[PDB]
Amino acid sequence: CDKTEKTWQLQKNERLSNMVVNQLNTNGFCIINNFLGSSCSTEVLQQVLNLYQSGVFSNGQLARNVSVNRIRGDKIAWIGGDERGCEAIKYLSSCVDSLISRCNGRLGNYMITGRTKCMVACYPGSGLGYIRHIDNPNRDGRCVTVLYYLNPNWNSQDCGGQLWLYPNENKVVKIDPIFDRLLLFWSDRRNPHEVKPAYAMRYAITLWYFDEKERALSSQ
Amino acid sequence: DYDDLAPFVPPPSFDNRL
Ligand SMILES: O=C(O)CNC(=O)C(=O)O
Ligand SMILES: [Mn+2]
Repeated sequence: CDKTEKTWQLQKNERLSNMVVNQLNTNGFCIINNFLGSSCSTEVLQQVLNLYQSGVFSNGQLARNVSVNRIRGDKIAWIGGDERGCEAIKYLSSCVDSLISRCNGRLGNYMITGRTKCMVACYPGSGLGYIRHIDNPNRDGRCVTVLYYLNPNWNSQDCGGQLWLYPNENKVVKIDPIFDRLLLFWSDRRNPHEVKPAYAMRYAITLWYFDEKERALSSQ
Repeated sequence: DYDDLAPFVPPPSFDNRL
């Protein structure tokens, strides 16, 4: 994985941004399979596992900054990308940032000028999950949720852990958390979703992109 | 209710400018 321009790649990236714009505006979510390729994705996974084994993950928290394991059962680490052993995570974030930048001005009326650090997450089996929720119900600035999944050879019948999305349609969209899949969806009340109980270690990275005007309301 | 179930977001001093 060259973490640092081919013509075919540059043209593909334009095509991907056009798909993302259309799919988010039309359906409220977009799936991109094989986003980084297996070599780069393996490096991301290896760095996430090394971080987890190093004992730096805390409990996932709710908007009141408290944890209730029966509501949200993941362990998380906030990663900016420049920490030791995180170059592949930084590479992922740069690829997502480039994708979002190519969509700027075409995603609703949002103006995206910032995002969270990477939220690296593990649901450590044991039937842990995240009950149905909305990422941004109260105008906290988050406009697009991006998930990157890291689970090789995952079988949801055995291991659960699907993301179930309920696009604001009368139907559930059941999404497997498969290795090297990117998922984007509007963060607000249009997209309730839940992480179904996981029966194996389930890894993912989240980036939340902010709408500048709404995000200002959170300044302190 | 959904208000209490949202995932925590670090406050703006931790935001990454694009
Ligand atoms: O990990 C997933 O598939 C979904 N995660 C969340 O919805 C979250 O942390 O808000
Ligand atoms: Mn969520």
